[PDB]
Amino acid sequence: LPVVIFTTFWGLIGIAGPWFVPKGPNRGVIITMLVATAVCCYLFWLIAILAQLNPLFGPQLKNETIWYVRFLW
Amino acid sequence: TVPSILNRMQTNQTPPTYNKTNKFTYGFQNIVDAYGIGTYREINPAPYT
Amino acid sequence: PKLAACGIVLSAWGVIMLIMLGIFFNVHSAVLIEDVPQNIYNLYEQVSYNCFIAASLYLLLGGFS
Repeated sequence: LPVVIFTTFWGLIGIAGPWFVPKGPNRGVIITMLVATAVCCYLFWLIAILAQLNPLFGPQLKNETIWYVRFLW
Repeated sequence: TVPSILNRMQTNQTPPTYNKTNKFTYGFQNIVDAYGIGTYREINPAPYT
Repeated sequence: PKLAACGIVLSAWGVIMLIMLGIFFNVHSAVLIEDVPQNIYNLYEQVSYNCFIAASLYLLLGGFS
């Protein structure tokens, strides 16, 4: 499962993100840039892998695309 | 040789607002201020923007 | 001046975009099955032969500009 893998690989930035930051005058902005990139991008992935988890439909395929990827997958 | 001196006042006039700004975070700063410039010591949305 | 300047950035995109179209048709990709009227793989490479000779034709427009 990548859900228990990507919860810490996007959890490195945002938890170990503010732990290693230089002491310059851009500390309050780069930490805000690193944390909000970890919040927005990971939740964007989170609400996309949950939509396909436990589905309800199936891909309605064209007739030439019924027998084609049997040789390809 | 006479010095210029700097006296601090204590009025109730509304102070202007100022933002520390690089070359990077300038475009995101004046895209917030195009609608309305914030009050004195308001929470600035531009780092989150 | 500008018609000479707009042609190089179109050709520089014309060599990048059409080469990757040539490699994506050489690998016989499953997403591109709308453009095909082991035998079907040879039609895919034919379009990759088609793309590449137009990707190289944009290099001539770069030297002309």
